[PDB]
Amino acid sequence: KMAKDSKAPVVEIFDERDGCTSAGSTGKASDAGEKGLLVKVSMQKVGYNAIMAKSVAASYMNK
Amino acid sequence: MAKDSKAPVVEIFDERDGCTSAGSTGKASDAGEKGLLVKVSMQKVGYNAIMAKSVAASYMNK
Amino acid sequence: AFSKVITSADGKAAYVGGADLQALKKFVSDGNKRMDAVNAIVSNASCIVSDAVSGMVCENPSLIAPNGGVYSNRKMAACLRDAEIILRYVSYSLLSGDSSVLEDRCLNGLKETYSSLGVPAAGNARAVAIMKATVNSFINNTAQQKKLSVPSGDCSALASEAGGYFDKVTSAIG
Amino acid sequence: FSKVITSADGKAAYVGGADLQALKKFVSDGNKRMDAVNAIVSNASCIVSDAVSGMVCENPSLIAPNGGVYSNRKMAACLRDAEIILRYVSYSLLSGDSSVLEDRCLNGLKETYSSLGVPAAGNARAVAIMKATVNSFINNTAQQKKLSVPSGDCSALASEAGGYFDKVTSA
Ligand SMILES: *CCC1=C(C)C(=O)N/C1=C\c1[nH]c(/C=C2\N=C(C[C@H]3NC(=O)C([C@H](*)C)=C3C)C(C)=C2CCC(=O)O)c(CCC(=O)O)c1C
Ligand SMILES: *CCC1=C(C)C(=O)N/C1=C\c1[nH]c(/C=C2\N=C(C[C@H]3NC(=O)C([C@H](*)C)=C3C)C(C)=C2CCC(=O)O)c(CCC(=O)O)c1C
Ligand SMILES: *[C@@H](C)[C@H]1/C(=C/c2[nH]c(/C=C3N=C(/C=C4\NC(=O)C(CC)=C4C)C(C)=C\3CCC(=O)O)c(CCC(=O)O)c2C)NC(=O)[C@@H]1C
Ligand SMILES: *[C@@H](C)[C@H]1/C(=C/c2[nH]c(/C=C3N=C(/C=C4\NC(=O)C(CC)=C4C)C(C)=C\3CCC(=O)O)c(CCC(=O)O)c2C)NC(=O)[C@@H]1C
Ligand SMILES: *[C@@H](C)[C@H]1/C(=C/c2[nH]c(/C=C3N=C(/C=C4\NC(=O)C(CC)=C4C)C(C)=C\3CCC(=O)O)c(CCC(=O)O)c2C)NC(=O)[C@@H]1C
Ligand SMILES: *[C@@H](C)[C@H]1/C(=C/c2[nH]c(/C=C3N=C(/C=C4\NC(=O)C(CC)=C4C)C(C)=C\3CCC(=O)O)c(CCC(=O)O)c2C)NC(=O)[C@@H]1C
Ligand SMILES: *[C@H](C)[C@H]1/C(=C/c2[nH]c(/C=C3N=C(/C=C4\NC(=O)C(CC)=C4C)C(C)=C\3CCC(=O)O)c(CCC(=O)O)c2C)NC(=O)[C@@H]1C
Ligand SMILES: CCC1=C(C)/C(=C/C2=NC(=C\c3[nH]c(/C=C4\NC(=O)[C@H](C)[C@H]4CC)c(C)c3CCC(=O)O)/C(CCC(=O)O)=C2C)NC1=O
Repeated sequence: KMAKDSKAPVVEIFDERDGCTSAGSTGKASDAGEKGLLVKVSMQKVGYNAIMAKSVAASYMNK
Repeated sequence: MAKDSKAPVVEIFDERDGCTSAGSTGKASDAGEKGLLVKVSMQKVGYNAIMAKSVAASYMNK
Repeated sequence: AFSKVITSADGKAAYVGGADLQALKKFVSDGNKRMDAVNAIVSNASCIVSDAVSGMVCENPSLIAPNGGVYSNRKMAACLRDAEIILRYVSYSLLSGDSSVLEDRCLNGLKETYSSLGVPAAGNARAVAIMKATVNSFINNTAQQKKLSVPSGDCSALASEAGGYFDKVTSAIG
Repeated sequence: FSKVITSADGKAAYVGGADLQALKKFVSDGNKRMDAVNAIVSNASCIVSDAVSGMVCENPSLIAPNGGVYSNRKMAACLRDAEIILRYVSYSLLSGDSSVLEDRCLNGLKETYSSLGVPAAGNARAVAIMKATVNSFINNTAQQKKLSVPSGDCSALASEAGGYFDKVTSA
């Protein structure tokens, strides 16, 4: 049966081939043959977003 | 000026509808101001590659 | 590598680069285009979810009235949460090239969960349909405001595949 | 707040209850001011993106090769700065004065930008667009995104926020 923990796979795609470098750009995986490229996946709880909930309630009638 | 790229992050809380979470208690007294809180912290403003790429590709579209 | 972090569900990330990434993109179909298609979803996640739930409500304001599916901030927030959960399981299906995790961890028993809470199926199906349409445009880079810069070519097989994952959600909601 | 502003270490100050009653008592329009601040900060990403995008669409020389925001690196730095500035303006509106904005954000910023070659006209226009967008959000007159608050007149707070942007423009 489905999980009940509100967790979902958060996929992040990294393409830093333009050269712009930050601390996280180095050391998270080997880069051989794929310089500047990385896929990251983690399981994270999807948290409630009060600001967005309030915004939709007030704004939904505007495309 | 500072040189740490940090700015005051102000958050406004209004939970008077009664919807609470773990963070809704214990951070301050609520006497006389149920459901209401101002939070301020200094945080580095980080570079946002997704937004930078989006603006470069999309700026001509209002 | 990804199956392990999904099964542990403990928050630690898997990072795929280098030789592992080269192999991943040869194992899935249309591997480089698939990376771009996934980015088209996840980098727009907040836009996709907000617009879909907003459209669900604008087409049926009874949903926000008392007794409605998203009446009160609490219920609207739970609905925006679910839309993002669903979208993210779809995104992982597109990364991995199959729907097993979506079907097993997200959808199995979901109709009964929603039935017993009175989460309305018509509005739910519509939110999913709007996400499906929005994702299709982003994958094809045909959205009207936000654009993605990628090498020119065709991604219609990937777009169809993403649509099929949304159809599995629709068929789970009933 | 002064303690957390000076420590600048990420520890938060939480103001509720009697402390919040006192905060509001000593500034004008205390409750409306909380709403006006929320109108800025809850829209921060919208405000920054739209302002930098408009700066470029009106002046694409800024994104030509070697231009002010050409390359993702430079665009990202500019979006960062727009948010930094916006957030110091938001804190000025919360606290009722511009001392921290002027001292921690603006003092020496003109020379910093001039020596990096960051264009003054582009900076001015990004600030002007943020000023206009903030004015609409405070007054709840934006076209798409709305804020639900008790009906009334926030003209004074809107003018005060505009004055803080004017301090940025002067710098
Ligand atoms: C984040 C929003 C966005 C940006 C930015 C962008 O460039 N495209 C975006 C979204 C997008 N939306 C659709 C399709 C639909 N959106 C809605 C909801 C809104 N329509 C309303 O009537 C309404 C309340 C007044 C809304 C809120 C709907 C209904 C659709 C159509 C769904 C369908 O059945 O086809 C798309 C896809 C089409 C396109 O490219 O414009 C996109 C990309
Ligand atoms: C997140 C964006 C947003 C939502 C959602 C919403 O409901 N309102 C929003 C933004 C907003 N923008 C303005 C004012 C301006 N924005 C621009 C930039 C765009 N104009 C372009 O020509 C362009 C490139 C093609 C853009 C990007 C500009 C120039 C302005 C006007 C600034 C001025 O000199 O007055 C506002 C305020 C006006 C209004 O209420 O509509 C808002 C709320
Ligand atoms: C219900 C599910 C709604 C929702 C709530 C929600 N709140 C938070 C976080 C915070 N809420 C407060 C408010 C207070 N804390 C107090 O101690 C007091 C009394 C003085 C109040 C009024 C605060 C300060 C936070 C931040 C907590 C922190 O800084 O650590 C969240 C986020 C998760 C959390 O519990 O921290 C959520 C989800 N959100 C919604 O969308 C529903 C409408
Ligand atoms: C330059 C300032 C541009 C920019 C960069 C930026 N990147 C990140 C975060 C990450 N980048 C990667 C990429 C890799 N890590 C690796 O080890 C490899 C080789 C295999 C790559 C390609 C990753 C994984 C991250 C996230 C790290 C994590 O999950 O902890 C950031 C965020 C801050 C940071 O340094 O982590 C930034 C700022 N951003 C921009 O806007 C500029 C265009
Ligand atoms: C549909 C999705 C859109 C489209 C896609 C498209 N992409 C390519 C080529 C490449 N895309 C990448 C991207 C990545 N590879 C990675 O490993 C990562 C990080 C995880 C990313 C973001 C790459 C590397 C290529 C190869 C070429 C290059 O290096 O630039 C194509 C070209 C055809 C192909 O199969 O290679 C296409 C068509 N293009 C569109 O127009 C659609 C809107
Ligand atoms: C311009 C900003 C918009 C506007 C504002 C407006 N607000 C009120 C009344 C109140 N607003 C609050 C909100 C808070 N107080 C807090 O301490 C916090 C948390 C930090 C918040 C979010 C409160 C408590 C009130 C008092 C009324 C109530 O009990 O809800 C008014 C009414 C006049 C007044 O000064 O009270 C107005 C006009 N209204 C608009 O139409 C502008 C778009
Ligand atoms: C965007 C509207 C404009 C733009 C911005 C831009 N700024 C920089 C570099 C810096 N910006 C700052 C500003 C601050 N640092 C702080 O710590 C604070 C307060 C906490 C502020 C206000 C600083 C110090 C720098 C230099 C150091 C750094 O890079 O962070 C750049 C990079 C310039 C370069 O070529 O290296 C850019 C692009 N640029 C534009 O063209 C727009 C008009
Ligand atoms: C990780 C996988 C996972 C999924 C899929 C999941 C779904 C899920 N959605 C729920 C509730 C909910 N889901 C919604 C969603 C909506 N309401 C509407 O009207 C719209 C049609 C829709 C948004 C599009 C709402 C409002 C609730 C709360 C129902 C209530 O309390 O009455 C619940 C009941 C428990 C809870 O409130 O958290 C579950 C288990 N939980 C999980 O852990």
